[PDB]
Amino acid sequence: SMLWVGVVSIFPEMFRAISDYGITSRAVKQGLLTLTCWNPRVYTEDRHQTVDDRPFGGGPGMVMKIKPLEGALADARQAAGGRKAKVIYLSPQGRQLTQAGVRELAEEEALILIAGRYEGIDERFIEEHVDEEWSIGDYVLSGGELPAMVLVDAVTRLLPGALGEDSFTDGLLDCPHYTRPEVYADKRVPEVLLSGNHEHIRRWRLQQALGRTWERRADLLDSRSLSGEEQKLLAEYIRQRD
Amino acid sequence: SMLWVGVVSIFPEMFRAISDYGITSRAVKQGLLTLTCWNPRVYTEDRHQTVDDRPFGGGPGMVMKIKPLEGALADARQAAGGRKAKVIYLSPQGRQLTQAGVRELAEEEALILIAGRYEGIDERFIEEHVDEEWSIGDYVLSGGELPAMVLVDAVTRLLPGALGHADSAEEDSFTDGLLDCPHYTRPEVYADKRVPEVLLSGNHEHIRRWRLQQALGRTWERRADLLDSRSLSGEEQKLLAEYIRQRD
Ligand SMILES: Nc1ncnc2c1ncn2[C@@H]1O[C@H](C[C@@H](N)CC[C@H](N)C(=O)O)[C@@H](O)[C@H]1O
Ligand SMILES: Nc1ncnc2c1ncn2[C@@H]1O[C@H](C[C@@H](N)CC[C@H](N)C(=O)O)[C@@H](O)[C@H]1O
Repeated sequence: SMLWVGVVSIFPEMFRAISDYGITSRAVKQGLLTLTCWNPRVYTEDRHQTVDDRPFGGGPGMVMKIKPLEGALADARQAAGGRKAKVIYLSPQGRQLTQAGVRELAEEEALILIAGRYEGIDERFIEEHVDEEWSIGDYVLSGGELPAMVLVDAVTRLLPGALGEDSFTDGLLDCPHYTRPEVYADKRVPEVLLSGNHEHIRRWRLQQALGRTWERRADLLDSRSLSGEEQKLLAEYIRQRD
Repeated sequence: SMLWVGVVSIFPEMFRAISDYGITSRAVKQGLLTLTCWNPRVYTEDRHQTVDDRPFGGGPGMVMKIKPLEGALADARQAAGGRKAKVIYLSPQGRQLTQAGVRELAEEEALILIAGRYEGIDERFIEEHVDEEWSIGDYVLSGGELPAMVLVDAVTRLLPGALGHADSAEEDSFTDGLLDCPHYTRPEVYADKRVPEVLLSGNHEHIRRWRLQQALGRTWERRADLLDSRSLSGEEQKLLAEYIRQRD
């Protein structure tokens, strides 16, 4: 009800990974998320339910047939009802998904996600019916199923009351985490977390985040508008390190 | 056999998405891929102890204990045999996954992936047992299961004979620092849009030049950042300069 998601995929059973597990499964139960699949294989003319077709110009692999995708997409737009649905094609050619992109995506009421397969889908189908293209990263997968689930998972986290700051909220990585025992195999939990002083635990965590962000991902800080307080904790972290 | 994968996750049965469907399922059946799961909840002190416990220092959430993770890792290591195993924690604080990262990981004999849940895993588990932290992108997911699946699918595509006649790893996006070209299939005309004439009647050299130009132009248009890293030849410069001028 909060967000309606329709997935066009030839492996709808893969979506059990999000329908049966975690925040996405909980969001469905809580009525915040509606999840549906539209299998191009159901929209075929032949006895073996063929969705691929050879490519023009030669080259290796196969390409997805326009008609079976169009078939599955038409029914999905119909099932969206009167919701303003954004048609996304999962692709390595798309806008790289980042937390800022996830927030944008979380404002939508309806999403139709097209999961490609093989060498990909016909460019004319993209030109005709695809509102936007999104990539989950600079690597190549065998289908759009895992990317579509990554996108759904990330967005659902921002759905009010689904969870029950993050690693990319305010261009800063996350702090380390400690739990029982107090000491495990001669390795002990930092004293600052054993003390009970909220301001001291916040100060340390915020420094440890700034510290890891500068160590591993200095690029996330160039974009960042670091405060006078954050500029002191990062400086302290840098100079007090071997 | 070619690659052995062990996943450490509180949701082992979530991995049916890769073990039962697509290329990863075919690779498992063809003997190219071994895929095993290892629930940390089976290695706790006693049945009354959960995988998680309260976080030291307060704050919202729970944190995965070290002993259950240590137990599943130890058992997963034993099962790998005499294969040299690389131990990966999926984390957004890790090394950003890229096609080149995928090529490196494809050369590994064994991988043990650690999918974390909750708020995070205890920092002392990482310090003592993790060989590398890998991120799938600059966004936060609820668990490491989808990132672990993304990694296995990407790597499996590069195993000899895993793609068949469906696709080719030699011709992808990011392999040579460029995005892929558009793809076209039957019919020659659809929605008052005709397949580019070069694909319908051109020779191999014309098709190659059009495919390279498209890959360059699409890279220039959507991902200019990729061109900053990867230099262009005289031919590529001329194919690109011409793409740019003929855009509309
Ligand atoms: N990194 C990714 N980001 C979003 N979707 C992806 C990504 N990798 C693969 N896909 C999906 O997987 C499908 C099949 C891919 N093997 C085709 C990729 C295409 N030949 C290319 O190199 O760009 C694509 O049609 C996409 O739907
Ligand atoms: N972008 C990602 N790339 C690789 N793994 C991820 C990514 N996002 C989340 N994870 C996994 O999801 C697990 C736990 C999540 N609740 C992440 C929230 C956690 N507080 C954090 O900011 O890292 C992490 O331990 C990782 O295993």
